[PDB]
Amino acid sequence: HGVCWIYYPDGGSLVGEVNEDGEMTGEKIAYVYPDERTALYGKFIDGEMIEGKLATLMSTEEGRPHFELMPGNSVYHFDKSTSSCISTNALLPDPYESERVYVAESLISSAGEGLFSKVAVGPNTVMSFYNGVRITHQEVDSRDWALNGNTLSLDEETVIDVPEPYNHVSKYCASLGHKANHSFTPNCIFDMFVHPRFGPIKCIRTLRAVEADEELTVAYGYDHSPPEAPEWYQVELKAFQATQ
Amino acid sequence: SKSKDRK
Ligand SMILES: Nc1ncnc2c1ncn2[C@@H]1O[C@H](CSCC[C@H](N)C(=O)O)[C@@H](O)[C@H]1O
Repeated sequence: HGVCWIYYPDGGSLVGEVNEDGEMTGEKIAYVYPDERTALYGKFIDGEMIEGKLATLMSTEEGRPHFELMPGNSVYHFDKSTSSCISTNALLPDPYESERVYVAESLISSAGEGLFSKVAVGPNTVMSFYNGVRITHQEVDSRDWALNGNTLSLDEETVIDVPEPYNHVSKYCASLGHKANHSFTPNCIFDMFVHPRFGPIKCIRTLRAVEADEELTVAYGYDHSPPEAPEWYQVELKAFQATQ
Repeated sequence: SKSKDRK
């Protein structure tokens, strides 16, 4: 008759009545995003999202979340990428990310597209998800930089990549973290994130307050003394080192 | 490594 909340370090949570074994299994389980408001509500088995419908957390009463389902039929499921498949629904956006960021021309000279805040947010705010296919450090490190524009180290065994042609929003928009440009004076950082659709990935989180329509940037963090990096970054490392 | 954000 009791409800349980299980938080991840990133601030997302699973919430619901657990079954006889303390498992998040049932028809009224929810994943709640770190805004404590956007939710995916429905059928879960041992914490894995089978059918999550988009909802808004309207209140909690005695610890129990009360949701309203959003109109339409936006449904989501656990859909972890593989080495060759980025997503079963490449064009289905993440509903939390879609309210926080958009892609447009970067303000950085010659940098192509960039990622921008849709609204004003405070520090420590998760803005965007960096999902991609999962490949090895060996494959990535043993191939040319021209193929490594979007590679992100996840851990000691896995690199996340958004390979062509999925680097174009018309082909892939389920997540947008690969659209954030680099800065040596960034307003965001990469952080671990456990996503109900993508699984274990990284996210982009603000390290300070950001304004509406501000470009989001992250330090790519290439090794400066192995520099092991693409030319544009090396040219920029020089400039940045000068300003110091 | 030829990827972002390695430890
Ligand atoms: N500070 C910077 N200066 C110049 N180019 C940058 C940059 N940060 C990122 N880029 C560009 O962005 C690529 C990484 S992916 C970032 C999004 C990309 N601008 C796009 O339009 O899809 C790099 O290969 C480089 O081309």
